[PDB]
Amino acid sequence: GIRKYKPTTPGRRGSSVADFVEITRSTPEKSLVRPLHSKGGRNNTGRVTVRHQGGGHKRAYRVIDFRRHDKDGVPAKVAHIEYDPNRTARIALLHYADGEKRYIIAPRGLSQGDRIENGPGADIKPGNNLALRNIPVGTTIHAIELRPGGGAKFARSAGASVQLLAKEGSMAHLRMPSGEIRLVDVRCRATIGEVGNAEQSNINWGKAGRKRWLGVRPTVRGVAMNPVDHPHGGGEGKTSGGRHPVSPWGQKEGRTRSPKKASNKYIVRRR
Amino acid sequence: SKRTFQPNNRRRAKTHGFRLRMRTRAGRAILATRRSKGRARLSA
RNA sequence: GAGGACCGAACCCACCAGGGUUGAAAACCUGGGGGAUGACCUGUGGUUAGGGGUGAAAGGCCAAUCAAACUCCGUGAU
RNA sequence: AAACGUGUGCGCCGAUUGACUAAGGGUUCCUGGGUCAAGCUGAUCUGCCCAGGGUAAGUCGGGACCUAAGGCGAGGCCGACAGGCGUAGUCGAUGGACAACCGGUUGAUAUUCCGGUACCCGCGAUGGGGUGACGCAGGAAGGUAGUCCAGCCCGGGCGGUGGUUGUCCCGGGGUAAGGGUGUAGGCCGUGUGGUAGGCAAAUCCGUCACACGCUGAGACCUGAUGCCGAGAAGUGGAUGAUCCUAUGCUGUCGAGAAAAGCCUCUAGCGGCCCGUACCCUAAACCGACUCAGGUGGUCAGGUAGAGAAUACCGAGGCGUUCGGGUGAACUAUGGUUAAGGAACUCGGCAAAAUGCCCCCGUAACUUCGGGAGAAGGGGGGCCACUUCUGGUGAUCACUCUUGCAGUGUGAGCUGGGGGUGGCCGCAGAGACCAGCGAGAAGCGACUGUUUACUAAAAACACAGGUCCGUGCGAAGCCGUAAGGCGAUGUAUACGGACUGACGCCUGCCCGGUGCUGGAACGUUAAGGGGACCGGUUAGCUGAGAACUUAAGCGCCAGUAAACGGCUAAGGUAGCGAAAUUCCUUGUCGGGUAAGUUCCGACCUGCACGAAUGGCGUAACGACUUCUCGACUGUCUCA
RNA sequence: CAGUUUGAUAUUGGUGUAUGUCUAACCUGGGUCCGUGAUCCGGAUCAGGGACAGUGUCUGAUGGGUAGUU
Repeated sequence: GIRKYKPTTPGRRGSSVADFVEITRSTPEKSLVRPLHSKGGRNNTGRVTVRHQGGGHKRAYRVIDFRRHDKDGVPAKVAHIEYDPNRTARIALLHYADGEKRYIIAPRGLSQGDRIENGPGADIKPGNNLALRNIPVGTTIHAIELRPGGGAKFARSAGASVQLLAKEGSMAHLRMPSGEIRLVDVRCRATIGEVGNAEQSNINWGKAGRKRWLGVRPTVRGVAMNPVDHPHGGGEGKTSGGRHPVSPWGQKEGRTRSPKKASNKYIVRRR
Repeated sequence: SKRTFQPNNRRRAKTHGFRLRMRTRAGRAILATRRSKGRARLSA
């Protein structure tokens, strides 16, 4: 859920924070953690290519199994629900009956102790993973593969949900979270249920520092800059830019999807 | 206040050192054009 | 017993006044002054290079130099 | 011989003018000699000149051990050349692992030499598993270092002047690493069987069913018949850490390195190199200087005090680096001023005043947190008596589980609180230190950042809002490309644009420009085509029309929290002489003896207006403006 | 002028009625295996896409993003 902070300092007033009632352990599984250092928005040449990033709290990366293809017929129990700094949705630790441990995104309604199984024989319950050919039409799914064995790509953030609309031959119709309707091969795997932690989007950070912890640096408006820096800059007093709005590099507002891009033939209806 | 030269031998051998001059061909010309001019200390 | 919480030394800073102004100092001194558990200060090691970097944005900073650094060359420019 | 040495005295620093270390410097360190060059004077002296000498490591820091950010990079990819990126690997501490302490000595070195006592190095993987392995904040408890006191212990003294054989005065009352022990505290289920997983295996790890000790501050002994000590004593009590137990415990969201090493599982007599002098809040480093500046880290005593503030002192150091006089004007840093109290001035600029602990009391307004330390008022010294109350813990007994226990008992020591009376002064927070307060308006919600070196702000940022783009080899961005960031992310995510907490709201216009979508039809390049007309004497060859075609444009719809305006539509809500109003010192009311400023209204809005947001808003502000109280040399007027 | 973008043409093939289909050029930042201790690279092999896309030459449009100057 969400906990609203008592207004007791100018900064804290009007803010809120996740209540963390879901998590059962506060420490990660040692074998499944990997090092992770912030990049700061700079590529291999050292130049900033993505603006407004860097300075966040130190993090460690949890190895998540977005494929879930090699445990067909092996049951598992949800040992814990844990916090993940790398993504909005929580992560659930699975103890497979064969002795191996893995993480998955936390679907809504998955609770500690629940049994979940993969493979074509798994029941249609939150957490189970199946090939799209085995999921009934009209089911809500998440963490959908793009190519057979390519790993989950779609519907991975908090509260994301995909509705399976139809199955036609070797292709399946999916209503993406953005509302786009897209064709996907019927051999791709997907997980039943929608991703949990749906209240995440209601969090009010409250103060500038709380974003800085997340690594979001200040964003400077163009109309405050000088003409050398940004097209909108300049002018005496406040101006709206004096020209049709553009990105700092002069590109106008407009659709930027490549019109010749191959994937077009998989797109039934755009958002 | 704080002036613009805080000496550090380590950081002055990793920036102007002879090993660094021999790494970029543009830097080996600097070394050669100092040998021809006759300087004593050939690289920092 | 939380807090970009309060008062206040170290530390960081530079709002006011006087002095200094061929100065003790190519930016400081004296008395007040702001922050002082955080978007904080700092050491060491890395890294971004010139129509380029970086910039909580002043055309600011990039070796006392920046509306385009410095050095050599065209060059005894015009 | 003012400055060099010795002695005496006086003053200064003492969270440092003391003692160390890294960086940096590179012989400035010690001895002897010198006073030509240098020293802002002087010199017999020197961080100067000359000669000679001085730095001792199996255990300290680093290498021969590990790796992070990052660098280089065999093959390799990409790139006209130059060259860019990068795999295996290999480097890279500011981190991890790893064995010594005390005392003495020289002119110059000491955890390095010397003395004593210590410690470490000389079946099983490189593959699997465990561990290593980790944030921030907070309190309490137990200890120690240190410090203080003593009527006690040891050594001295009987006071140049009234008195000092006495609970009188002065000085000292220590001892490390290692070993033995295993306390306070903290942590932890054991075993049998099966076992899809851990690249092969595994008796190890993980998972399932079943049945049911480890670490650890400190105290004590040893180290110590030694060393140290004013060659004696070398005890007891109180106080007490920012240090240890503690990588502990509790809370919490922003969710907090890797590898080596160690353990485990299977597969199968020697101890090397560099540093070791000296300076290091500075006269040896960075500032051209023996420069009022800057320079990371460690040590951190007494009294008063909450304190590392502040005053005087300790350990220890400094008084050398131009002096001696002299009541001129004047300048600067301090000090005090009668009566008045902002009359000064652009402006209360500066100064003055308040300032501490305890107790009483505290408004409008409000987002219910706040405003608030609002405002305002009271007590404060010393002596005696009296009263209550923590901590510690010998002795006295009792108990056990018989100990480094326990439970009663309370000596001595030492905090803290409350009454009654008395005494002194002008003054009891007596020195140093140590908030001025109130009312109103403007802008910005707030804390923050900014023009290094004239602007700290109403500017930027911000949390919140909307719109636009992006279906993942995403969009966007660096690059010619590869390759990267975005992201080890996936529409509740990422990027771009404007507005800027919160509250009530955000009106009309799609004619222009831009953006989104549709393209019947018109126009249109290359390319295809080669009509027909020429040159030459069918062939070669020159120019070459009709026709064929895409985007784009003309065209049709939508779009304004798109750029924009208020015939396309003509400014709604709200506000209004305003950060906007020229005329203007608009008019009226309030404030003053007097108000071009200010506050509340009017509306003739030169030239307000709804996300280049409109109107308000509690709190906040080294921001701007006006007013009042306290206070003062700002002023009469010096 | 860079950039974005349109068409022709080469890489570029079979077959059917401007538009289908096929696989063999070509593309996979899809899976698995080897060089091999290896997220680069290459070679296999399955899984797809597919004569499209990418790239070379020619060509129309847009082009203050940049550059030279009046």
